[PDB]
Amino acid sequence: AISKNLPILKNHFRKHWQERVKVHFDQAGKKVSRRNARATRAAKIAPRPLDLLRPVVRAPTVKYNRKVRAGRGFTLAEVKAAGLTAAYARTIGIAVDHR
Amino acid sequence: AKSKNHTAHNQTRKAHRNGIKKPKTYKYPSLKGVDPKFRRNHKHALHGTAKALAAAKK
Amino acid sequence: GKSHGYRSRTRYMFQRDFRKHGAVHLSTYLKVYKVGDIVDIKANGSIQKGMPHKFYQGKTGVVYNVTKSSVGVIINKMVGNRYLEKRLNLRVEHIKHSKCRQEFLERVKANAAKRAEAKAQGVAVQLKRQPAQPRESRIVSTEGNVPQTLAPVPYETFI
Amino acid sequence: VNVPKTRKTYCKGKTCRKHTQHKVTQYKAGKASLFAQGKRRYDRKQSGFGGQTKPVFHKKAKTTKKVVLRLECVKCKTRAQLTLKRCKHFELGGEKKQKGQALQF
RNA sequence: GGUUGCGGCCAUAUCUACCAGAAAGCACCGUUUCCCGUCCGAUCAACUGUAGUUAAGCUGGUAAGAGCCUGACCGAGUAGUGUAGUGGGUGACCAUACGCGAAACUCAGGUGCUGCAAUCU
RNA sequence: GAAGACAUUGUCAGGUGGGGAGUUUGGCUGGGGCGGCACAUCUGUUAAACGAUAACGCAGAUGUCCUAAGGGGGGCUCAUGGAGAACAGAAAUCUCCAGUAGAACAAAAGGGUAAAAGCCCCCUUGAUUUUGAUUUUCAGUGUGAAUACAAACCAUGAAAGUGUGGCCUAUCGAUCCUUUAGUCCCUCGGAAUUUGAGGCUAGAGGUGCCAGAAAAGUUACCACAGGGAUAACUGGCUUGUGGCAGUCAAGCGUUCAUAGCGACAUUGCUUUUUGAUUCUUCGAUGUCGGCUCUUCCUAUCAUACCGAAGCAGAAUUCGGUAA
RNA sequence: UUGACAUUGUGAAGAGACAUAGUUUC
RNA sequence: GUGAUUUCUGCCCAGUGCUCUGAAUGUCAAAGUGAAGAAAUUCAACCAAGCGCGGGUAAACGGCGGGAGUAACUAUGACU
RNA sequence: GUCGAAUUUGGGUAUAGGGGCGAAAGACUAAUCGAACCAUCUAGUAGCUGGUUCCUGCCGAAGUUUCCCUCAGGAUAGCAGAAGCUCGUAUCAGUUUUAUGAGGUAAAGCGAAUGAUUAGAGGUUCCGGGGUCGAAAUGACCUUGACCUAUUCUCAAACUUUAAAUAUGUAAGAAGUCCUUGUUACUUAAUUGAACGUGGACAUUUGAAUGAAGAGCUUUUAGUGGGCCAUUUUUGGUAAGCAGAACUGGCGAUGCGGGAUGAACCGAACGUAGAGUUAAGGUGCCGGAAUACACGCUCAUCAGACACCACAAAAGGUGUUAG
RNA sequence: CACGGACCAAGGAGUCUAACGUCUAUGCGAGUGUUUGGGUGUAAAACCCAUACGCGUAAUGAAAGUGAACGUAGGUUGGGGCCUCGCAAGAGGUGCACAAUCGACCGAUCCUGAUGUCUUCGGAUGGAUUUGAGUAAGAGCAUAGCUGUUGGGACCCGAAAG
Ligand SMILES: C/C(=C\[C@H](C)C(=O)C[C@H](O)CC1CC(=O)NC(=O)C1)[C@@H]1OC(=O)/C=C/CC/C=C\C=C\[C@@H]1C
Ligand SMILES: [Mg+2]
Ligand SMILES: [Mg+2]
Ligand SMILES: [Mg+2]
Ligand SMILES: [Mg+2]
Ligand SMILES: [Mg+2]
Ligand SMILES: [Mg+2]
Ligand SMILES: [Mg+2]
Ligand SMILES: [Mg+2]
Ligand SMILES: [Mg+2]
Ligand SMILES: [Mg+2]
Ligand SMILES: [Mg+2]
Ligand SMILES: [Mg+2]
Ligand SMILES: [Mg+2]
Ligand SMILES: [Mg+2]
Ligand SMILES: [Mg+2]
Ligand SMILES: [Mg+2]
Ligand SMILES: [Mg+2]
Ligand SMILES: [Mg+2]
Ligand SMILES: [Mg+2]
Ligand SMILES: [Mg+2]
Ligand SMILES: [Mg+2]
Ligand SMILES: [Mg+2]
Ligand SMILES: [Mg+2]
Ligand SMILES: [Mg+2]
Ligand SMILES: [Mg+2]
Ligand SMILES: [Mg+2]
Ligand SMILES: [Mg+2]
Ligand SMILES: [Mg+2]
Ligand SMILES: [Mg+2]
Ligand SMILES: [Mg+2]
Ligand SMILES: [Mg+2]
Ligand SMILES: [Mg+2]
Ligand SMILES: [Mg+2]
Ligand SMILES: [Mg+2]
Ligand SMILES: [Mg+2]
Ligand SMILES: [Mg+2]
Ligand SMILES: [Mg+2]
Ligand SMILES: [Mg+2]
Ligand SMILES: [Mg+2]
Ligand SMILES: [Mg+2]
Ligand SMILES: [Mg+2]
Ligand SMILES: [Mg+2]
Ligand SMILES: [Mg+2]
Ligand SMILES: [Mg+2]
Ligand SMILES: [Mg+2]
Ligand SMILES: [Mg+2]
Ligand SMILES: [Mg+2]
Ligand SMILES: [Mg+2]
Ligand SMILES: [Mg+2]
Ligand SMILES: [Mg+2]
Ligand SMILES: [Mg+2]
Ligand SMILES: [Mg+2]
Ligand SMILES: [Mg+2]
Ligand SMILES: [Mg+2]
Ligand SMILES: [Mg+2]
Ligand SMILES: [Mg+2]
Ligand SMILES: [Mg+2]
Ligand SMILES: [Mg+2]
Ligand SMILES: [Mg+2]
Ligand SMILES: [Mg+2]
Ligand SMILES: [Mg+2]
Ligand SMILES: [Mg+2]
Ligand SMILES: [Mg+2]
Ligand SMILES: [Mg+2]
Ligand SMILES: [Mg+2]
Ligand SMILES: [Mg+2]
Ligand SMILES: [Mg+2]
Ligand SMILES: [Mg+2]
Ligand SMILES: [Mg+2]
Ligand SMILES: [Mg+2]
Ligand SMILES: [Mg+2]
Ligand SMILES: [Mg+2]
Ligand SMILES: [Mg+2]
Ligand SMILES: [Mg+2]
Ligand SMILES: [Mg+2]
Ligand SMILES: [Mg+2]
Ligand SMILES: [Mg+2]
Ligand SMILES: [Mg+2]
Ligand SMILES: [Mg+2]
Ligand SMILES: [Mg+2]
Ligand SMILES: [Mg+2]
Ligand SMILES: [Mg+2]
Ligand SMILES: [Mg+2]
Ligand SMILES: [Mg+2]
Ligand SMILES: [Mg+2]
Ligand SMILES: [Mg+2]
Ligand SMILES: [Mg+2]
Ligand SMILES: [Mg+2]
Ligand SMILES: [Mg+2]
Ligand SMILES: [Mg+2]
Ligand SMILES: [Mg+2]
Ligand SMILES: [Mg+2]
Ligand SMILES: [Mg+2]
Ligand SMILES: [Mg+2]
Ligand SMILES: [Mg+2]
Ligand SMILES: [Mg+2]
Ligand SMILES: [Mg+2]
Ligand SMILES: [Mg+2]
Ligand SMILES: [Mg+2]
Ligand SMILES: [Mg+2]
Ligand SMILES: [Mg+2]
Ligand SMILES: [Mg+2]
Ligand SMILES: [Mg+2]
Ligand SMILES: [Mg+2]
Ligand SMILES: [Mg+2]
Ligand SMILES: [Mg+2]
Ligand SMILES: [Mg+2]
Ligand SMILES: [Mg+2]
Ligand SMILES: [Mg+2]
Ligand SMILES: [Mg+2]
Ligand SMILES: [Mg+2]
Ligand SMILES: [Mg+2]
Ligand SMILES: [Mg+2]
Ligand SMILES: [Mg+2]
Ligand SMILES: [Mg+2]
Ligand SMILES: [Mg+2]
Ligand SMILES: [Mg+2]
Ligand SMILES: [Mg+2]
Ligand SMILES: [Mg+2]
Ligand SMILES: [Mg+2]
Ligand SMILES: [Mg+2]
Ligand SMILES: [Mg+2]
Ligand SMILES: [Mg+2]
Ligand SMILES: [Mg+2]
Ligand SMILES: [Mg+2]
Ligand SMILES: [Mg+2]
Ligand SMILES: [Mg+2]
Ligand SMILES: [Mg+2]
Ligand SMILES: [Mg+2]
Ligand SMILES: [Mg+2]
Ligand SMILES: [Mg+2]
Ligand SMILES: [Mg+2]
Repeated sequence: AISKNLPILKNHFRKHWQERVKVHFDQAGKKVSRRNARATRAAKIAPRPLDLLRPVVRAPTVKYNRKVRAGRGFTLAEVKAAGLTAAYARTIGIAVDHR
Repeated sequence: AKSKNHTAHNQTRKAHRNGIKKPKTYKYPSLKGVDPKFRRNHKHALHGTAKALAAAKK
Repeated sequence: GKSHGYRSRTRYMFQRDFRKHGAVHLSTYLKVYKVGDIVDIKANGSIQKGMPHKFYQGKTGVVYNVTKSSVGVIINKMVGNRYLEKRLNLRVEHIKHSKCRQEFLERVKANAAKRAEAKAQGVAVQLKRQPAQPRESRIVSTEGNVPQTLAPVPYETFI
Repeated sequence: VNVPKTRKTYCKGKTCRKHTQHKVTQYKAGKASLFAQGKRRYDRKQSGFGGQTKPVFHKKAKTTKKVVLRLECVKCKTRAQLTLKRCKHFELGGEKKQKGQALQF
């Protein structure tokens, strides 16, 4: 089982792998579904937008810290400085992150 | 269960199909394994005469 | 079982030549080798350092290196269906200048001459070698030499 | 074989870097610590159930060992190893061979 | 031409027995203070070149000499061998065809050639 | 009533544990097994005058031994023999002559070697340091062993030089892991110091089935995949052995080789002996003996007819035609 | 099977140490 | 285990086993003890059963010699 | 066989698979037992055995190398296909010639070394032993030994001075030859050398033959890795249709003509066909083709009749032939 | 005188997938790859797209680390093609790819150790029979096919067993 000048390969197919094959045949269906979900939520959600104001934030580690990127939520200090409390901020479509 | 042990039978037939290729020959062969002390000097000698030619093309 | 050491099978090869044992004569050391020279290879059994392996006995190669007590010789050896280049470190005792070349060098140096001798004169040279030609006609005389007639001779025993 | 207990030979420490007198002695293995990673990987491997987990050589053939000389430069302190052909009797103590003497009594 | 010092090829130079060798050289040879080495100044070391000698070394010549070297249609185109046949022969083997080709033997001839340098009736 | 912080039980630790579990239990091979090693090697031969080349071919050898038996230098000449000298003899120690090596050089054998490569003495550690190239085995991989240089440091010798172990051709070992030497060099990943650990370079600890598993038997209670690549049985080649028959004629036979026989030799034949082989058959061609029954061969035991005789007769022996 | 630890508490006498007051351990 | 009755059931405990009011300063685990160390850790002492030592045991498993010589022919060998 | 009990036997009930039950056979446990039956893990693994589905065209093998718990298997190299690619009188060669090496086989040799071996002859002993004379003798004489000298018959895979044939290394030019004189840290006493150069001079008879459906080069991949046969060389074996090597040629993989038949011998290698001519082998008839020509020999109451090949020997004949 | 096969129909054996080598075709090219996802739709199609990511554009060390021009990006020899002269044969010029050879450049290893210094940090410079899957005016990325490779029931059918 070793011959010729070929690279050494590492195909992990030594378990009953054919029992865990997920073929995404439902790629189109899901997309549609996901689209309908959004159309639906938009409608239920009256005039509100589908999403929350997310904060800017500088990304972690030497590799990405050059870039700036959406964060989770705003921080009690930020919210305070922009002249609001977080309980209210939360109801006015803004994301708030105590962490 | 014994079997043949050895024979050259048919081996020169095989070597002659593609042929016994003659050694192949180069002008300027490798200095592989030539006296290092020589080569060290030859290296500066050559450098020297190159200079003296590029010079003669000033 | 079998045996195949280095100097295996070499009893008579490296043996010394009848009434020629002992010191090698000094001319063997006064000879001089330059890269490019053509040498024949033959082992002096009394000189164990720097010996050719027996495969290279009788073989002729070209010098590629000159060293304190030796010359490096390149021999082309055929293995399988191909030649590979081989490099030999041989002491000067196991080598001599091949004359496989003199007939050439002597012939070149001569070929230049009769070419000059022609040109200068007014050509008509012809200086490639030629094979033995068949014999021309000839007339053999009988004078002093009438043909002797022989016949086959009878069976006889002596013993 | 008997070898001298001293040896003028090459010492390759930055400040010696020349032939110096060495004291000669014979290398002895050295105790094995637990906590070498090997012994550590081995002890874990061998715990629990499942018996011996690693081969154990039996098919021994050699009846000698190559002797090794520890060589210590009396100047620069530094040491060199030097390993000897297989022999069966080794000493470095004295008793030199002797000229042409009678066999005793 | 001789001779010596250094040599190349390493018996045509070696071996055995005789004899001849001028001149120079070389040699044998005298000595034991000194360096030096020995059981022993025999070797080895030094000193003299004086006191002595061609006896030996050395060189050359002799010999139906031993050896060695060279040559020949001397043996022999023999032995052996590459290639050929639906050749012979129970076989063992052997002839033939196209080629290559010995060794011993026999006889004849020979017995160092020569480089560098110094020296010599 | 007993018993009593001991028994018991829980968890680790040592012993014991074919009652039980799982597994293993070499190879080449004139079948296999016992043996031997042709399994890693060396010398000579086989080997067919380059190289290569096989068999459980032939004669041997290797798992060591050496601080000198390594290195350098000087001196010297060995085996043997002859002729000589008190005790002294075949052999003691002293001398001279001859001596091409007839000796010696760890070891097998072959090669090599004479102001040496042998013997005696003097000085020594080059058997050292660094890292490449090369030759054999070859895949032009590895390992062993070896060659010639480079860059050091030394040994020896007045010096040229020689010396990188043993005059040459054999004398040996991956990955993992341990251990040591090296520089004081890298890392221990939040930062440091120090222990510890881990890396890098080079060695040792060993695999001899020697390119390198960790390994006991039994099965006739047996099982599977195969094999006519392989034994036992018919048959085929062979015919040593077995059996049978000749040639020569020294002898035997009172005398007389051959009436009948026949030594030393030597030519054969046979295929109801036994071996040797391994072609066919292991997805079957059912052993030995006997019984029954046919047919065939002749190297004829009897029966017909003969030739010989050491055939008087009777009896017998040899031979021919004869199955 | 054998040891240690845990289940494990209370007295008394005797040994055992800070090194001939009793905390502690057999 | 042996295998009705009758009769008998010998010698051997060195080995393998089994077994014991034996001995003990040889070996020997975890815990606990001590020493060193900044600690990780290293070293030491003590130390259970067992092992080793000593005893028992065959209707336990089993075992139960070899070489020379020697009596008035030879042979044989009570005897050595 | 036993038949009044260790008897036979219904039903109920218990024991369940490394389990039971066993007056013990590895017995029996639902036709299943040296480990039941059912399902699943499971399409268990298989270096082993079997099979593997259309046509035509072109090319076309191996049974060898090395390593492997390797010997019915792999990996590696070789042999094969495919794709091409860079170039082209170019370079190429299972050949010869010429010149120059290497080699220790055949033969030869042994009055040459080593080792074997038959015979005498002449020598030599203060010295190997007997014996005559003796008081002995290092006395004399015989005697037989060894040794020596010159001779003599015979031998060697592991002997050899000599030494083939076949086979074998290299060379036969432009990458050549000559003149001038630059570079360096190497090397020389030395601008000496060494190596690499600049500039200059000579073209296809430019440096033998023959051939060349061109030459070079790269990648990748199949099958194979049981081989067997013949001439010659050749080992073991009495031998073998036996076992093992060498070089070539074949068979295997291949039909066709011949050898009646037959893997391998002889001839000859294959597209579909016509005419012609041949090979090897044949031409009385079978059967295409002279019962052709010519000189001899042979007569067998078991004639002989064509290589491989399907067998015959010593010996003997007053058969006949020629010498 | 080895095995299978009495006969006939029908079924009946190199597949698909993950990741790959070589070759080839195609797109784009120092880049390349729209399809996780978003947008959109005549709705699993076709059409469109932002940020990342992957491979490539740098190597070498065990590592800390350092990191590719002396020069027309070098010399020499061969080199198709082109250019110049010539009527032609030829001569010279230039010479990409490719080949051979000698150098230079980057990393590792070893040596050298300048100007300097929180006197032990710093490591310039010039070197060496050492060494790398490197540089030296980029060749890749993607899709697709035949052949080949490994894992998978793995061309199809087959154990004794566990
Ligand atoms: C054989 C041993 C050392 C060897 C030099 C060696 O390299 C062995 C090697 O490590 C085996 C490894 C290799 C590997 O890559 N993987 C493995 O799993 C096995 C050891 O032996 C002894 O030293 C003495 C041994 C005497 C007998 C007693 C014990 C032997 C132990 C040692 C197995
Ligand atoms: Mg997977
Ligand atoms: Mg699996
Ligand atoms: Mg799904
Ligand atoms: Mg959202
Ligand atoms: Mg076999
Ligand atoms: Mg066979
Ligand atoms: Mg084979
Ligand atoms: Mg041999
Ligand atoms: Mg040597
Ligand atoms: Mg744990
Ligand atoms: Mg130190
Ligand atoms: Mg005079
Ligand atoms: Mg004095
Ligand atoms: Mg004197
Ligand atoms: Mg003197
Ligand atoms: Mg005189
Ligand atoms: Mg003289
Ligand atoms: Mg003479
Ligand atoms: Mg012939
Ligand atoms: Mg013939
Ligand atoms: Mg309790
Ligand atoms: Mg319990
Ligand atoms: Mg048990
Ligand atoms: Mg068991
Ligand atoms: Mg076996
Ligand atoms: Mg076997
Ligand atoms: Mg056998
Ligand atoms: Mg055996
Ligand atoms: Mg074999
Ligand atoms: Mg083997
Ligand atoms: Mg060896
Ligand atoms: Mg040969
Ligand atoms: Mg070979
Ligand atoms: Mg020897
Ligand atoms: Mg000398
Ligand atoms: Mg050493
Ligand atoms: Mg390897
Ligand atoms: Mg090696
Ligand atoms: Mg020596
Ligand atoms: Mg070995
Ligand atoms: Mg250290
Ligand atoms: Mg730390
Ligand atoms: Mg870190
Ligand atoms: Mg950390
Ligand atoms: Mg530190
Ligand atoms: Mg530390
Ligand atoms: Mg093995
Ligand atoms: Mg092996
Ligand atoms: Mg085993
Ligand atoms: Mg078993
Ligand atoms: Mg068979
Ligand atoms: Mg027979
Ligand atoms: Mg017979
Ligand atoms: Mg017989
Ligand atoms: Mg019989
Ligand atoms: Mg007779
Ligand atoms: Mg008579
Ligand atoms: Mg008589
Ligand atoms: Mg058979
Ligand atoms: Mg069968
Ligand atoms: Mg059958
Ligand atoms: Mg049957
Ligand atoms: Mg039948
Ligand atoms: Mg008859
Ligand atoms: Mg009659
Ligand atoms: Mg009579
Ligand atoms: Mg009848
Ligand atoms: Mg009949
Ligand atoms: Mg207790
Ligand atoms: Mg009992
Ligand atoms: Mg009973
Ligand atoms: Mg009872
Ligand atoms: Mg009794
Ligand atoms: Mg008693
Ligand atoms: Mg007992
Ligand atoms: Mg303890
Ligand atoms: Mg017993
Ligand atoms: Mg059980
Ligand atoms: Mg079970
Ligand atoms: Mg159970
Ligand atoms: Mg039984
Ligand atoms: Mg059933
Ligand atoms: Mg299947
Ligand atoms: Mg199955
Ligand atoms: Mg197999
Ligand atoms: Mg073809
Ligand atoms: Mg192995
Ligand atoms: Mg094989
Ligand atoms: Mg098969
Ligand atoms: Mg030979
Ligand atoms: Mg011979
Ligand atoms: Mg001969
Ligand atoms: Mg002969
Ligand atoms: Mg001869
Ligand atoms: Mg002789
Ligand atoms: Mg004669
Ligand atoms: Mg030739
Ligand atoms: Mg040739
Ligand atoms: Mg032509
Ligand atoms: Mg052409
Ligand atoms: Mg291939
Ligand atoms: Mg292949
Ligand atoms: Mg293969
Ligand atoms: Mg096979
Ligand atoms: Mg043939
Ligand atoms: Mg076949
Ligand atoms: Mg054919
Ligand atoms: Mg007919
Ligand atoms: Mg007709
Ligand atoms: Mg014939
Ligand atoms: Mg026939
Ligand atoms: Mg007649
Ligand atoms: Mg048949
Ligand atoms: Mg079959
Ligand atoms: Mg059938
Ligand atoms: Mg069908
Ligand atoms: Mg649309
Ligand atoms: Mg849809
Ligand atoms: Mg976005
Ligand atoms: Mg990096
Ligand atoms: Mg740094
Ligand atoms: Mg140049
Ligand atoms: Mg041009
Ligand atoms: Mg140019
Ligand atoms: Mg560099
Ligand atoms: Mg490195
Ligand atoms: Mg890379
Ligand atoms: Mg890369
Ligand atoms: Mg497959
Ligand atoms: Mg099954
Ligand atoms: Mg089953
Ligand atoms: Mg199992």
